[PDB]
Amino acid sequence: EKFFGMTTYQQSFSRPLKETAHQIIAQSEKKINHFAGTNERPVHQQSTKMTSVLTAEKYKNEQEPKDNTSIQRSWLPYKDKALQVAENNLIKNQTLNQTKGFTPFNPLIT
Amino acid sequence: MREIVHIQGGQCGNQIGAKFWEVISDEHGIDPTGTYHGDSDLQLERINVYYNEATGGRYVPRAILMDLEPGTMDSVRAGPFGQLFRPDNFVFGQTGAGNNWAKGHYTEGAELIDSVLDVVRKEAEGCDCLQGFQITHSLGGGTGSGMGTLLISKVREEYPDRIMETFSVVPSPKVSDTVVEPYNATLSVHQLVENADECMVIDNEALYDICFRTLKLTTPTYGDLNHLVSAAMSGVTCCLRFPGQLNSDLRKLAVNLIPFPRLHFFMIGFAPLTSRGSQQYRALTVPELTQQMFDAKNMMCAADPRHGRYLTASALFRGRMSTKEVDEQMLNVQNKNSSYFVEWIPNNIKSSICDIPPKGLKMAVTFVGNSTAIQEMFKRVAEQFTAMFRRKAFLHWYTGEGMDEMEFTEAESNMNDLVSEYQQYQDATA
Amino acid sequence: MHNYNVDRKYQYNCRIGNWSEEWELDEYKMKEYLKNKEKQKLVSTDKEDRLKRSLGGVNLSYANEGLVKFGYTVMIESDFMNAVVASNIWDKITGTEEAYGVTVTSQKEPIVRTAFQLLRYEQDQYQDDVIHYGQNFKIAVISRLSEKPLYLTSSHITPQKCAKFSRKQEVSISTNEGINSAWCFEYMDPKLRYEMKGQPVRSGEPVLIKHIPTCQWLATDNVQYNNEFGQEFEVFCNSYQCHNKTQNLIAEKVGRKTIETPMRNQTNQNTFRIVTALYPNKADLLNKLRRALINKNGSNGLLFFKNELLKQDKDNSGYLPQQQFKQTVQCHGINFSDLDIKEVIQSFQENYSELLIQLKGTLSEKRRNLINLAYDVLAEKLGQNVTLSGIFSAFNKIRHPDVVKKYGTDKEIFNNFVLSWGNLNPHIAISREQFESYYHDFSACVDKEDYFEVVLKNSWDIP
Amino acid sequence: QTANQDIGPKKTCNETNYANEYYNMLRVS
Amino acid sequence: MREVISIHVGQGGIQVGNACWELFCLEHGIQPDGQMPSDKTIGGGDDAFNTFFSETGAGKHVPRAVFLDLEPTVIDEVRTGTYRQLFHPEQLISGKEDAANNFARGHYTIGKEIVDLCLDRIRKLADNCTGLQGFLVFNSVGGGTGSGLGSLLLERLSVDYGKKSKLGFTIYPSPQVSTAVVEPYNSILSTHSLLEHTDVAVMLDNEAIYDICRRNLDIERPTYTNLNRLIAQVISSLTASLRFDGALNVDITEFQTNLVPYPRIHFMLSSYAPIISAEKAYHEQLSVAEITNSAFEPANMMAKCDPRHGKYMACSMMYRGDVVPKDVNASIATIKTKRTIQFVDWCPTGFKVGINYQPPTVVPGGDLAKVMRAVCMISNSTAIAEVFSRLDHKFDLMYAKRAFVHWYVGEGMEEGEFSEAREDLAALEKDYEEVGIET
Amino acid sequence: DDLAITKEEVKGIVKTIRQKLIQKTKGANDEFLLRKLFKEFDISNSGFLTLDEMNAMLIKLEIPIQKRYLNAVFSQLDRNHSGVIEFEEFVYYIVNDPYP
Ligand SMILES: Nc1nc2c(ncn2[C@@H]2O[C@H](COP(=O)(O)OP(=O)(O)OP(=O)(O)O)[C@@H](O)[C@H]2O)c(=O)[nH]1
Ligand SMILES: Nc1nc2c(ncn2[C@@H]2O[C@H](COP(=O)(O)OP(=O)(O)O)[C@@H](O)[C@H]2O)c(=O)[nH]1
Ligand SMILES: [Mg+2]
Repeated sequence: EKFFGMTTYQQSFSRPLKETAHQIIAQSEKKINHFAGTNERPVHQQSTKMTSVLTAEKYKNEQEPKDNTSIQRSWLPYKDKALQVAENNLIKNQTLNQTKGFTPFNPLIT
Repeated sequence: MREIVHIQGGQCGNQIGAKFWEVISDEHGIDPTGTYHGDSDLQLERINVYYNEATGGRYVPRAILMDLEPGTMDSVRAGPFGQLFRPDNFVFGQTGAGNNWAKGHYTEGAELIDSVLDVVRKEAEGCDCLQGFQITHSLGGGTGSGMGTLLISKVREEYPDRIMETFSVVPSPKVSDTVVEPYNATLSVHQLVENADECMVIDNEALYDICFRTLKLTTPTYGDLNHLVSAAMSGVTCCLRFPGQLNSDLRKLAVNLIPFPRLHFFMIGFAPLTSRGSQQYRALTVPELTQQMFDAKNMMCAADPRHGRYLTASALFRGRMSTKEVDEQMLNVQNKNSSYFVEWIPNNIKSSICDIPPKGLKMAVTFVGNSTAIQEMFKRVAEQFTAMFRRKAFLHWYTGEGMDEMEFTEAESNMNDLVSEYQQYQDATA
Repeated sequence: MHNYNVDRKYQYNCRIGNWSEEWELDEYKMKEYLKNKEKQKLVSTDKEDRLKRSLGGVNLSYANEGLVKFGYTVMIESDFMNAVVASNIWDKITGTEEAYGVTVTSQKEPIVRTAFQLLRYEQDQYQDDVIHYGQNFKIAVISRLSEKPLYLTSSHITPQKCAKFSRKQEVSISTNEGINSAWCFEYMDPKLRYEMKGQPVRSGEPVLIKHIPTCQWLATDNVQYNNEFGQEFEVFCNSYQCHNKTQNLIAEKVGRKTIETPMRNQTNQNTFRIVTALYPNKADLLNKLRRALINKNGSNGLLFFKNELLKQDKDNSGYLPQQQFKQTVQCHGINFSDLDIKEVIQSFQENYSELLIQLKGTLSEKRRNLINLAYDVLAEKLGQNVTLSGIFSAFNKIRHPDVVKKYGTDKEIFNNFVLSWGNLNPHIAISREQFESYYHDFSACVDKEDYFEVVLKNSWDIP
Repeated sequence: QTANQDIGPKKTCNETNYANEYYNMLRVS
Repeated sequence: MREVISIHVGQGGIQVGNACWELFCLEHGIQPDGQMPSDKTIGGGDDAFNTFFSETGAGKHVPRAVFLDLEPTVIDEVRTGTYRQLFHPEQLISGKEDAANNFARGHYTIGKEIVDLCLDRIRKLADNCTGLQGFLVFNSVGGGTGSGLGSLLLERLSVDYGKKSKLGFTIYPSPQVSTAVVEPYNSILSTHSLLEHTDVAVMLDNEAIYDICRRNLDIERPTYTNLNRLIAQVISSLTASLRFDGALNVDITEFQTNLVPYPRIHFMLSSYAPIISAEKAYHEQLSVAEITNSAFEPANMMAKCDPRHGKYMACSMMYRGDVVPKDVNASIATIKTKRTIQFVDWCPTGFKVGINYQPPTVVPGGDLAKVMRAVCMISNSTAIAEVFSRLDHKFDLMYAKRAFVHWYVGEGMEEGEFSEAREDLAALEKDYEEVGIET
Repeated sequence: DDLAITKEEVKGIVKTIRQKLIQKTKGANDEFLLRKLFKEFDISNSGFLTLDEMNAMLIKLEIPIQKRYLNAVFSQLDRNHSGVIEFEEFVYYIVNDPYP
């Protein structure tokens, strides 16, 4: 003698069952000065999210000799100007971020 | 939200209705007091499907209950759960039917039908989008069989677009309930294939023999038989009233169940069916349900569904369950017994699902049957009509209120036509 | 080759035929009767509560000097019927405003149902409580009958609203607090009605009650009326003035008489008389509270009851104001009748701090072994010190007893698992000993032995 | 008053003859 | 600057869309509640959310989606689901009456009074976008409202925007396992509508997915919920190349000029790999060579039509992850050498490859296990001729005696339409068999 | 004290409540939704209401009244002086109240 009540949509993702007594109160102060609207993007900033800090390849830095790149791009006549300059970029950016503080889940978003 | 209305006449039609609301009331959490006491919040998102609103917080079901004598209806609300029906919705005369169509259709039937039409229109126009009509009445009785057809003809003309279903109890040859059953019964069946859209007979014979071979209760009462039927309807409108995956409204069944205009008779049954003693020891799993649904005896129609082949059928599986096994079981059954299914219409089994099983069970199925075997009763009903009319027995009262021999030949005329026109598809080969 | 339905049949006790199946249904009905009681819904139990609280006797306060003064208790007796007013807090009238019907009772034995209390309705120049002829007085039922104050009032005649049988002015106990509850007294003999005003009311002297909204005398009559309390009649508002017309204007024109002096007799039906007094288990009760609490929160009902209580009190002294305990039970809404609350309060009257223990009860030594054992696993994983933040993170939502069956979503159980733990600050410290009791209650109401043991084993990874 | 003959309104059946013609012609090509 | 517009109509569509959004939702780092958890600032020189999302001014994002259906139960279901606060409140255009599996009811009587609303909504949404790349349409063809609204919307869409491309993902009935009985009728009328207005469409017949789920995933009791994510993943891979860095980019424009020999032959089938659960994954190879080989396995094809009964026209397979490019040539060279896969005489090269760098992301609580190499192979081949062949046969036999004909004619559709529709397939089937002849 | 709430504003705000409830749903409704607020968040089910949640509710319905007005309205809304309301009486004044 029950009714259950778990719809096919429900079992997949979730059910809210929330908004306790004071919960609505808290959100009231949030909208006090919250104004709905937007400006236009400042342009020259919309662009694809970069993946690797090198050109035409993904900078996979690891111990493994088959995925070092560095251990893989020394066959040239000399010390390839590309990997070394790329590395310092990752290090220097971290220090500058620490000066400001971003921790954007990775140095890439910065 | 595609609400519908219920119109039932005659005590037989009255009895079925009484159980239906109570069972329907429980599923949507309506107590005899009517104050909502549900647990989950899914029990109100479609309360409008079968209930209106009122001041004070009480839900008044939308039903039309009326009969040609006061005694029966004085009892329907006499017991519990009867207080829900609004008094304004009751209409009752003071004459009586007496198991004759003439009195309840032309002389007395006509003199009171006007009031009923007034009541129905008020509610019917109330909804936002009418979704259909469902009528419970008895073709072997006086008030029901006769009054129902006249109301059915009257309503359909005014609303040529909506759909209509029918639940009637054709009389069984083995056990009798009235001697004038053949006359009024046959004269009534001819008046459905012309106006009504869907017909799904129910046989009291199957009710008795089902109770004693599967349920195994010695003393069964009329309470037991009604409960089974009440569930039968409860599954038809299940998808229309709850969420799910593949919803199928009342109309959706028609386009998939009726292949030709004059072939809209169905037979229904309920599964699973298990007695108290066997309450627990069986495995409520998909394979068990599929086998007993098509069983020879589990069906509720006096006809044997293995004496011909099926044209089309659909299943309304209720309650959470896997989808893959549902299709495969349907696929397997359509194969292992091909000879029992018509050949020129491929994939002749429908599927449908809902996300809420009935209270008190984990899996539920409501089958709909459009079988060539349905003609077997018509031979039994028609054949008796011939001999009885041979000697003009009991006829001179039928002619007593303007009812004349013209249509008696005509009315029986179509019944033979329907039976023969129903059989030629059995032997039809592409 | 067993053949059923064998003509003449015995009872299920015998084994003649078809006994395998029908035997159960006798058990099933016995099986079902067990569940009906489990929730307090059997028509047997409530009826007594209807009968008990209604049939409780009352004591009438004596009358000093036969003078009716506000505060005493009087029995309203119908002179024509030789009966008294009766109240029913069960039968309900139909309207937007909730109200109760009233009737007269033949039996003259004072009881709670028939106790009416008088008070001062509106301020007046009068100082002393000596009631005055033609002044406003209001009638209210005893507090014991209903928690909310109850009053009797009426309204003018309408086709929509009419007396159930009398067809006259209708009267019902309601919650109105304005004009409709006012009343005043009139003399019987018309010779002294107008001179009446200014004389003390004498207890037991015949009194006529008039209704300010309509100036319609309340009176009883002889008509059928049926309800649970045996047989009684109806009480309506209507003034039975004599039919014969009395010429006002012609007398009015010459000026012989005045409007104030009445000029028509009244039959005996309007008579009424005020009457004064003739002369000047704990073991079972605690069961209901735990049982009633069970439905509203299932297995974990008890904690929240304690959880709810901790909010009202502040000082932790455990002595909360006795009245202030009454609402808390109401604020949780279990089907626990007001009639039952006072028994608990009077039983321990000097007390929840002592009260809580008795609900905990005594556990079987088997259960304690598993409760303490679980903590051993947690301490090893969490190390020397245990912090609440460890517990919540330690909780394993995935399996649970109800997640597997899909009764509820993990976010449900995970949040629910949290509230019962009270209002402790997250950075407090709790030892294993305290952890012992916290799960003692959980087993307090989870009767099923198997289910309770299921909670511990899977929940905390205890092997 | 009996109407069950199905040995053959005739306008539709003639169309079915035309309908099949194109599909054969497409099939032939 | 570059954005795509989503179109969904039909229980098969409305729900599949209900899934395809979660996969995107989790990948880009926006939680279901609608607020990104900050910690992603610092000039954010990557508009990774534009390809599917649009800025609301401060915080949340409103996805470019239009939800349509003639029934309230499904559409309003999402209104109070876990995604209540994400979709625009008024963007869920919902009807009032069920289609009832009568295509005529969905294309000439009821759909008209709401289609205007649909085209209205598409107008306002599009204006905000500046570089609209094209359209994505998911619809259920073997249903009443699905085909009706889809065919009708497709018609009106072409008459307003023109050269803008549109990719259609239809779900036709399975060979032997299907629900609807009148489905062969209503679906047949669909081909006429979408044969001359949609450039690219992918067969995704249901029956195949069950086999793929059972054969590899080792799950014997699937439900519709688990079927979708496999379909949803294909969307995730197909549209990734726009919104991620890559060594060899692939744009949506390189399908209307890269995988369809002629304007008429524009039907192709899909597939996916690897398909491994969370238990059996780590103990396999999953190298570049292995992943490709399973791609052409016949039984794994998402369409229940053995590709071994025909030739191949052109297949574009997109790589996402960390595939070493020179490994890509390793697989293709061997595949051409084998004999069981045969190509038509006139097409020397029929593969156009791409390489992404963002790994596939697995929705929590699912079946697919975390991996590091994957491929989404699509193929337009003469094999698909069987699927049209099979559906037609089921059609003509039942139409012989006008089964179920009344429900359609009585609603306004001309009785002669069926004559032409079957003529539509006849030409299309005739067209296919002609191309396969060697020159 | 800065000031005492005048009877007008208590009347004025109460005006902003009653009228707007009609705004949602249909005319006959706004009372079933009224029982929704209690029903759609309460473990108690006692039908009793607390001052805070009365603030929480009326904050919900786009009437950003303040705390001080709440104390005056709640004080006048209940007469027993206990600051607790039962929903048989509360709704009765909200809608089926012939005078303002
Ligand atoms: N694989 C898969 N197929 C689905 C799903 N939902 C519906 N379908 C397909 O849709 C067909 C029937 O149409 P539906 O999608 O149910 O609904 P419809 O086509 O819009 O027609 P209506 O239901 O009247 O609105 C079925 O044969 C299924 O094959 C789903 O969730 N998964
Ligand atoms: N199985 C079953 N049949 C019923 C029930 N109530 C009535 N009937 C049928 O109703 C028939 C008698 O109806 P009748 O009085 O002639 O209808 P009327 O002529 O319209 O008044 C009988 O044949 C019964 O079979 C019931 O509860 N169960
Ligand atoms: Mg649909």
